[PDB]
Amino acid sequence: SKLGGTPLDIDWYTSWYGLGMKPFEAKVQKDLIEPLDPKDIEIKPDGLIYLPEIKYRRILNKAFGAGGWGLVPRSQTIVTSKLVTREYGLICHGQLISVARGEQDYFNEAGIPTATEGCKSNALMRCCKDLGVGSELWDPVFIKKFKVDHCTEKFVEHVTTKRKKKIWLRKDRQVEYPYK
Amino acid sequence: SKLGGTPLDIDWYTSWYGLGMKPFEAKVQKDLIEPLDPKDIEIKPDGLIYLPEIKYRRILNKAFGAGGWGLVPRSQTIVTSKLVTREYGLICHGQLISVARGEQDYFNEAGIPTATEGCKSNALMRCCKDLGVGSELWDPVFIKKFKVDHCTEKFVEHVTTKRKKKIWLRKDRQVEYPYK
Amino acid sequence: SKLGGTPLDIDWYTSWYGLGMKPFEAKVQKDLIEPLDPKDIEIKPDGLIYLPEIKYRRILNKAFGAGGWGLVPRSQTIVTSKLVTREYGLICHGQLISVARGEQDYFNEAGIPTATEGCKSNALMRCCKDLGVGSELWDPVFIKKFKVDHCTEKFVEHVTTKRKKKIWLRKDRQVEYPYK
Amino acid sequence: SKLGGTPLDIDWYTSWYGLGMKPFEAKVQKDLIEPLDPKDIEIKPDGLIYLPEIKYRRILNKAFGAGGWGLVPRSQTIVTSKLVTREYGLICHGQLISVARGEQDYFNEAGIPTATEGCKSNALMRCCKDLGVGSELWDPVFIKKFKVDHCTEKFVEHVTTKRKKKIWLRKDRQVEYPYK
Amino acid sequence: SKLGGTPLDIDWYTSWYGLGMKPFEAKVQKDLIEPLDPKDIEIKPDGLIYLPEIKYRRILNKAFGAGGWGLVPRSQTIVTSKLVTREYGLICHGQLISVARGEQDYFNEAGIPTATEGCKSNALMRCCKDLGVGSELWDPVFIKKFKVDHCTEKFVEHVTTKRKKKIWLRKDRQVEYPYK
Amino acid sequence: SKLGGTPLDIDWYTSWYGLGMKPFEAKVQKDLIEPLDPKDIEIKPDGLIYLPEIKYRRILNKAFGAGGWGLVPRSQTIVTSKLVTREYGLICHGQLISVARGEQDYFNEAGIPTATEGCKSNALMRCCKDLGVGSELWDPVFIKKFKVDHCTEKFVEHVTTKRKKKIWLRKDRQVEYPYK
Repeated sequence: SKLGGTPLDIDWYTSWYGLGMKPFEAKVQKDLIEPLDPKDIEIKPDGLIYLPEIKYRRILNKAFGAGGWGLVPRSQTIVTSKLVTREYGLICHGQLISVARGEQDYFNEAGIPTATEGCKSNALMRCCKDLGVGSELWDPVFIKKFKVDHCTEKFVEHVTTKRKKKIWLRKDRQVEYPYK
Repeated sequence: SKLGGTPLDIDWYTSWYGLGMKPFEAKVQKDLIEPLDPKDIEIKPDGLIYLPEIKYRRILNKAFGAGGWGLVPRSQTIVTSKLVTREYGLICHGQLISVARGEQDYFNEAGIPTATEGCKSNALMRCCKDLGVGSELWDPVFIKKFKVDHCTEKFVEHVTTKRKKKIWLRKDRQVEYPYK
Repeated sequence: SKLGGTPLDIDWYTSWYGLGMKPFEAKVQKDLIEPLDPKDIEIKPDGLIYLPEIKYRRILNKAFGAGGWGLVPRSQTIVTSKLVTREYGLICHGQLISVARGEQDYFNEAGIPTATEGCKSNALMRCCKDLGVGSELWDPVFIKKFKVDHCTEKFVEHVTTKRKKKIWLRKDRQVEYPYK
Repeated sequence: SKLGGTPLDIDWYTSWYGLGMKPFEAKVQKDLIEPLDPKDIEIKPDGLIYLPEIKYRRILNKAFGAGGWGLVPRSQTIVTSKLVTREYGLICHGQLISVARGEQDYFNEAGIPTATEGCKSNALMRCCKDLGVGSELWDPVFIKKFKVDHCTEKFVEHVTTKRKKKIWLRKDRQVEYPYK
Repeated sequence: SKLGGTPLDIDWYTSWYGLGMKPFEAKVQKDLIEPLDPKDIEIKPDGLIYLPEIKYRRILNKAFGAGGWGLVPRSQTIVTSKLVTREYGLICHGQLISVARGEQDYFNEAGIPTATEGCKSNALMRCCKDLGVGSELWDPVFIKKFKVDHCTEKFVEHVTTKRKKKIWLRKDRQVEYPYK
Repeated sequence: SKLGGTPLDIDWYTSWYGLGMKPFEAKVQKDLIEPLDPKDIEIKPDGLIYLPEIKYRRILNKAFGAGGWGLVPRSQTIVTSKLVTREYGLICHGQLISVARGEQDYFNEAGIPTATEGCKSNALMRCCKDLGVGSELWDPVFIKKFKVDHCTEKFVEHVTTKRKKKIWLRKDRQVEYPYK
């Protein structure tokens, strides 16, 4: 309520069926913890590394198969004055695993329809933490090593205010526009 | 009520099924008490050692398997003026184990959506105390020995107020920014 | 009501099932009364010896196994102006044993979320009295002997008021900060 | 009501099941009346001998086994302006034996949470009278003989008022602080 | 109502089951009427002989066994301005025998919690009259003979008013304090 | 109502089951009419002979056995300004026999709790009249003969008013205090 925002077989909207009920079979366990490739790990200019969410979708499709998993809304979409959030639960093999809250930033009104799906992706990115997918992105050892061998730190001219900000970028990518 | 905050098969939201019902089988007991490696134990600058929560998730996945455990909300998310908390219960093998209260600190409004998941991690970190995972982090002998052989104590320039604060840091990591 | 505070299969919240129903099997009786090691018994600076609660959790895990026991809330969390308390019951092998009241001290508002779990630990520490775990900590003979052979009494400079207070400390530990 | 205080399978809170129903088997009768050792009987400075309640718990665990007995609340906790009391019933082998009223003294508000468990111990100490445990503590012959051969009577400087009070103490223990 | 006081399987609180239903077996009859030893019969300074209630508990445990008997409340505890009383019924072998009213004297408010159990003992002392336990204490022949061969009559200095009162005391005990 | 007082399987409080239903077996008839010994018959100073009620309890225990009989309340305890009375029924072998009204004299308020049991004894003394126990105490021939051969008549100094009253006393007992 304190948030400055307003709402916009198995009843998966409210059911808790299968939560931590039985583990999955072997090869699902093997390919859910497959080590992440270094080349497809990106990083914000502010210095935070991440993995594209399409790669999470690809990993989930490889582990469970198409149609073997899905995302279900768990609460009404709450739109704050500067961001949009929603609760999403991850279902795999007819079995609930986790529920997370996804967020997305919008800067104009015409942008809420586009943003309200991005937060969904965010929620999935969060729910996969339960599955162990992309664990190395949250390991400080991996973050430090990756930032010291596969990323560089360069000044850039932030175009909106004509400032010089020291940003992080991969050694093969180029600068993109919130900056230069 | 005194807190300066406001709310934001088996009905796991309120059910107490399986609480302390039967113990788990042998190898779960063995790998739940696997001694923690010294290199992946971090420490605040204020002098409190801890383990990253992703390592708790990894240990839980190794012991129970993916999909064999989960976290369930137990109460409405109570957001105080300077922090966000929520009650979370840990379910493993279709059997409730413990319920804890997780907390997270936020400094801006746009930060409640991000913080409300961090406290979840905190809750898991707390619930694992029942399983015996990471017991050595709460043993004063281990804390003292680890701080005297695998951590050093150095002055740092706290950038916000240009002060010199004596902080704790590991012997291989570098200083990160709430400070220098 | 006189307390200056406000509230914040088997329904274990109110059920009394199994209370003193049948005793446990032999090796549980043997390892529940295993003599406590002298080296891991700590003591306040004020002169009261105790055992870390993580060691109680370890003993309970050794006796009953992971998932074989748990703590259940028994009443609403009552937060007094300077402390937080709650009633907790101990369940082992699907059988209630005892219910105790745990307390914890907090000095700031942001500290109630952290304190409300500590009291839980306290409650467990109390409930284990029924199991006979850590009996020697309440034996005056053991207290006196331990304080005369494994603890020393030294002046310390209490930093807040620059006073000299005679405090108790183990013969190998060092002084920690509420004092020097 | 005249007390200057305020409230703070089988429904054991109100049930009377098993009260005086059948006696226990032989070795329970033997070890419930095991003569108490003289060395572990303490005495107040005012001249009243007693046994530590942890020894009552140890005797109950030896006679019935861990989990074979318990204490159940029988009434709401009534807190008087200078003390806290509650009714507690003792259950052994799924069979009610007795109900007593336990009391505890508190001198500050922050002390009710700590005191409300001590009275519980008191209640147990009282309920064991039905089992015959510690009968010699209520035998005037035993009290007189123990006070004339295993206790001495010495002046002590009561620190609060700098008075000299003649107190009772065992021949091997030392003076503790409500006094010197 | 005229009393200057206020209230503070089988429903034994109100049931009359087994009252005078069948007699007990032989050895119970033998050991319930076992002649009382002369040495453990005490006497008030005012000249009234009695037996300690712990000896009644011991006799009941010897006759019926631990857990074979109990005391049940029969009415609300009525506290008069200078005393506390309550009705208690004695149950043995799942069979009600008698109900009596026990009384206890208190001189301060903090003393009602302690006194409300003493009256219970009194009630038991009274109920045993039905069983024939301690009959000789109510035989004027036994009282007279015991007072003329095993008790003496001596002046004592009653300390509160510095008076000389002629009191009764056993030939081996010493004077206790309501007096000297 | 005219009395200047106020109230203070088989529902034996109101049931009339077994009243005069079948007689008892032979040896009960023999030992219920066993002639009373002359030495244990006492007498008031006013000239009325009686038998101690403990002897009635002993006779009832000898005839029916412990647990084979009991006393049940039949009405609320009516306390008059100078005495206390209550109705009591006698049950033997699960069979009601008679209901009588017992009385007791009290001289102070603190004495109602003690007196309210004495009247019970009185009631039993009365109910035994139905069984024929102590018939000779109500035979004028026995009273006259006993008073002329086993009792004497002597002046005594009644201490309260320093009067000389001619009282009855046995030939071996001594004077007791309502008098000298």
